[PDB]
Amino acid sequence: DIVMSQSPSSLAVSVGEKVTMSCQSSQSLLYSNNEKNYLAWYQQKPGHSPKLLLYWASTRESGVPDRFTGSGSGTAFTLTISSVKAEDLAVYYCQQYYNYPYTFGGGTKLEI
Amino acid sequence: QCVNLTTRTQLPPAYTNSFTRGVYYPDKVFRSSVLHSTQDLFLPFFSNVTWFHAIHVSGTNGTKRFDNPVLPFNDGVYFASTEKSNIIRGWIFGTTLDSKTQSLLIVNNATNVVIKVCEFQFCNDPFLGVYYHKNNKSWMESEFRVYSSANNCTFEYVSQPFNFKNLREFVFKNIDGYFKIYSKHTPINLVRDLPQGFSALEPLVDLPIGINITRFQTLLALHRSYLTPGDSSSGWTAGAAAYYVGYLQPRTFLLKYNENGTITDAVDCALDPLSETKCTLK
Amino acid sequence: EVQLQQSGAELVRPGALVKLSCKASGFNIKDYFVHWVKQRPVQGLEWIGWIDPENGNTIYGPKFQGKASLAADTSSNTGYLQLSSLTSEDTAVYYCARWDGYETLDYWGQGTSVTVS
Ligand SMILES: *[C@@H]1O[C@H](CO)[C@@H](O[C@@H]2O[C@H](CO)[C@@H](O)[C@H](O)[C@H]2NC(C)=O)[C@H](O)[C@H]1NC(C)=O
Ligand SMILES: *[C@@H]1O[C@H](CO)[C@@H](O[C@@H]2O[C@H](CO)[C@@H](O)[C@H](O)[C@H]2NC(C)=O)[C@H](O)[C@H]1NC(C)=O
Ligand SMILES: *[C@@H]1O[C@H](CO)[C@@H](O)[C@H](O)[C@H]1NC(C)=O
Ligand SMILES: *[C@@H]1O[C@H](CO)[C@@H](O)[C@H](O)[C@H]1NC(C)=O
Ligand SMILES: *[C@@H]1O[C@H](CO)[C@@H](O)[C@H](O)[C@H]1NC(C)=O
Ligand SMILES: *[C@@H]1O[C@H](CO)[C@@H](O)[C@H](O)[C@H]1NC(C)=O
Repeated sequence: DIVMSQSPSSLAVSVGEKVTMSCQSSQSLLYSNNEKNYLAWYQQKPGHSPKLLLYWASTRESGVPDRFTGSGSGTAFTLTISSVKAEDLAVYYCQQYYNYPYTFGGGTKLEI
Repeated sequence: QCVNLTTRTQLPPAYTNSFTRGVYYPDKVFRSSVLHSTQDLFLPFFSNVTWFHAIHVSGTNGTKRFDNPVLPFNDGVYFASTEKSNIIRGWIFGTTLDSKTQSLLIVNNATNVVIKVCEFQFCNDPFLGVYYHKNNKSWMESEFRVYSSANNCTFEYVSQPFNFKNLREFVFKNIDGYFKIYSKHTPINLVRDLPQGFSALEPLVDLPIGINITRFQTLLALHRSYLTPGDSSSGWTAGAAAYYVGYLQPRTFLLKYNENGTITDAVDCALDPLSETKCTLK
Repeated sequence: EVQLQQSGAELVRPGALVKLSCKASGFNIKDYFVHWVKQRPVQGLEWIGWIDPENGNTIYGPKFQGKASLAADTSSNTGYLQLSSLTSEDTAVYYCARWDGYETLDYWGQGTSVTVS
């Protein structure tokens, strides 16, 4: 089964600062037939049910435009924010969709 | 990459009667109001033809029953299939069905047909893998999943593609180095049996393959509505399609040619003494 | 917008089964697939598997393969999960999810939390 690891555990940065989170996998996520990476990213607040962020690295969905920007590889996956925003207190997770079970990462926390 | 669909090796096949089926035009000349005697590798009348049912069995029985065994090729074979939604798609012909010998791959997507004779290392259970979606309610692309490697190819040919409603018939024959296909397509309505009637097959194509043909395996397309990359061979269903295989034999026939040039009747000269006396009396 | 209606927090005795209900509006369960989820702050969140209302069958995960059952009926827009008998591992928060074919999970209800005396 696929296992996921996330970094940093927790990081504190001021509003407007750039911050980057990276999660690493021990197997490849690329599927040759579609050439599509089966990975998603989640952001969750305490006591709020986890909600999917747009998968396939095309993280853009309804909400505030370009809230979080992500980059991924076959075995590596990172998410970036060009400027931390005060309202977006967030906790992040990395999940894979290549084989059962869909792995859940170790979690990442961002503090302001 | 193919993951074995079924563990059950074989089920006891049951046979039906091929009443007056599998008659093909021997030559490309026109004859009207003519009773004509011709010798060729015809399918014997009232023969035993193996009936294959690739259908989903009830849930109480083992989840899988669809069968695509490697069947012998004995001086040509007769092939029929009563289906809808194009479950049957292509056949594979060859001696060992492995890499060291050449084999003929003839696979037909609804829009087009590909006919390649190349050395092919084959999968145990080859299948064209189609997918379907629920929200869109549309049927999507397929995955070939029939061979691991293709090398030393020597002939490629591409052409226009060639209850129950559709009855397709094919006769395959390898003589003097050529592989000849005779075909006929007829809408029918009897659900589980070969119709009681006469249909003549027309010459579709003859190919200069020059390969030894000893065995053939049919290619069925399978449908699953979910796709995950790490797990396969789980969730495939065969729909409802049945195909029939009979074997040709050197026999003499007498053919009734219609006013408009069609073949309306024929006589097996070796069925019984009555048929023999009809064949000799003409 | 799609929202789901979920079993409230439960306080139960060990050694007996448990039942959960996941409700949907704006669509029929036949249109999609259904996943189930149980979450623990320590020991993390777990992935259970998917059930197909149209198929009449269900493929489960291996950690939960034992001591789990999934059922669905299209008459109501509701899917159900049950466990053979309550262990400490099952004393956890629970979630249900909807999985699009050839895609990710897209809907997650408010949740259900199981605490045990
Ligand atoms: C079929 O194609 C393969 C392509 O690899 C041929 O293998 C090559 O054979 C030549 C000599 O014929 C060698 O010089 C190469 O090293 C081989 N390539 C390999 C092994 O990758 C093979 O010979 C062909 N078979 C024929 C033409 O009968
Ligand atoms: C066509 O292929 C078949 C099967 O490979 C050949 O039949 C075999 O021939 C070898 C050599 O004569 C025998 O040892 C085997 O017993 C035969 N049968 C089988 C099942 O292998 C056949 O000879 C080939 N035809 C030609 C003209 O070479
Ligand atoms: C099933 O497929 C696997 C895939 O490599 C293969 O190793 C195995 O031999 C197959 N089972 C058979 C042929 O019974
Ligand atoms: C086909 O063979 C079986 C025995 O294998 C026999 O019972 C059946 O009558 C045969 N069909 C004919 C002769 O049409
Ligand atoms: C058939 O058409 C498909 C596209 O629909 C194409 O990808 C494939 O190569 C074609 N095969 C031939 C040449 O028959
Ligand atoms: C087909 O379904 C896919 C599901 O991934 C969706 O992305 C796409 O928009 C749908 N297409 C149409 C025409 O509805």
